[PDB]
Amino acid sequence: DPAAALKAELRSKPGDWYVVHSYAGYENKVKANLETRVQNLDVGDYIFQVEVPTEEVTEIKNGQRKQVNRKVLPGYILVRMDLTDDSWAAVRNTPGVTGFVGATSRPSALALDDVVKFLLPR
Amino acid sequence: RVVRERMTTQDVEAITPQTLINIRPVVAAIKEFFGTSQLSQFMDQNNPL
Amino acid sequence: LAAPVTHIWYFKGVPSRLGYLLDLAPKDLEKIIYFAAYVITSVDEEMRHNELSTLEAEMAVERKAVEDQRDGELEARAQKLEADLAELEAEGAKADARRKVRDGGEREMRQIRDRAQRELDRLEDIWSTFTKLAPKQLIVDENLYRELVDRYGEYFTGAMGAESIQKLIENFDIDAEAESLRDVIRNGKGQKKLR
Amino acid sequence: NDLYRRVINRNNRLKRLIDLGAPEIIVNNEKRMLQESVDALFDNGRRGR
DNA sequence: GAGGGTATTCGCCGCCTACCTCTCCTAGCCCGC
DNA sequence: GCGGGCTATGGCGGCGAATACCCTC
RNA sequence: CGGAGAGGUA
Repeated sequence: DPAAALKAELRSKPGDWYVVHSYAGYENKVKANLETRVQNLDVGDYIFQVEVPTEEVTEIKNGQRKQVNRKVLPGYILVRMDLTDDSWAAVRNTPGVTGFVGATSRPSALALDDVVKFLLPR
Repeated sequence: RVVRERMTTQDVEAITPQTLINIRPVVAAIKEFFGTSQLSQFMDQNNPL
Repeated sequence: LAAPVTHIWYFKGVPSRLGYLLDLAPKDLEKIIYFAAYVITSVDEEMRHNELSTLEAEMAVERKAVEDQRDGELEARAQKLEADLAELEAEGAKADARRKVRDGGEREMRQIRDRAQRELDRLEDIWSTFTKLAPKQLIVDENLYRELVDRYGEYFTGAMGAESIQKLIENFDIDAEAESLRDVIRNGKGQKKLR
Repeated sequence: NDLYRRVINRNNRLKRLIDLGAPEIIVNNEKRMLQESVDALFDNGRRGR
């Protein structure tokens, strides 16, 4: 089962998946600058991965099928990290970013079931 | 702000001054001032005075 | 609308005509409506009252078991301390390393005790919430609400957003509230009467 | 028409997110945005910016 | 602490009528041909 | 490479209610 | 002819 396999794979890796809010099509640029700031600002100990869950919708527009890289959850960024103000800086101070999508008040981490559901190729 | 942003999302040894500078904000603020300001007033030309 | 939505006229316009109706502070509505806090739409009473004593016994057993596990951890830490003392007295290590390792060990013991107290206070907080859970109560700190629902999924129901206030209005009789306010007005008196 | 478009956009967004399934956090955030959009439509500027 | 009595602060509402003239009413960017 | 569509702190008074500070049980 | 701003007349 790919679901169980990815569950086991993500069980061991450090960092709890979190969610961040972006501005519409300004998402891939957001992840670009985010992991680039991981490379540069020396915050590689926090952001272990950045994912824009996106299945490309091949739809029949303009008389032909065309893929649309819609971000399954548009405007949202799934980023694996820890409780660090540095990762908050590197994401929420990055371009095309609005803030961390907390549950009640502070940022909350997606349950591993949901992140496995949305990180699995559709 | 744009140049500082682009200063971290482009590889070194390919950056040049002309590829980091976007004039748009400046040429836009100048027009904003000279078209849509309370001080850039349509001149009164009733008589020379 | 895909989800219920409040009408801002009866929420934000001073006086908040939703706060007075539901007896909620405007900040409470600001939080519940804008997804900054959970609210107890209702709490079962008979399913609470009947099982109160049984759940008290269950919580006593739970606290005793957790305390026993913590005491076992402290016993393991004491075994580590004994091993440290044996190492110190085996070879020659003067007061520098002796104090270093002893301070390390006592710091570990204090950490274990802090964990103990924090867990005990978490359970005490859970029970205080359970013995005080009534409708129109905001449960901030999603982790606390998650613990409450996971340990006690039944005995209450909490929602969050506009639908929670819709539920509160549905489970809200107008005659009893009017009678209570009339009683507070005619009898009693004071700032209570003004409000 | 602009505000109506905002509300319709957010309603369709939240509809798709529920239909396709999503974590409760994301759906709650989208419901918050829909609430703010409707509040702006009825009375813009009363709450927040 | 709860409670009450006083203050204290902030949000909102209101601010004559009628008329003439003029200039601007997006910008950035991402996808498509 | 160019065109088109989609998205993103110099007011001032009155007033009330949503809230600081202090004595009492 | 809808909005914003500026100037002006009584």
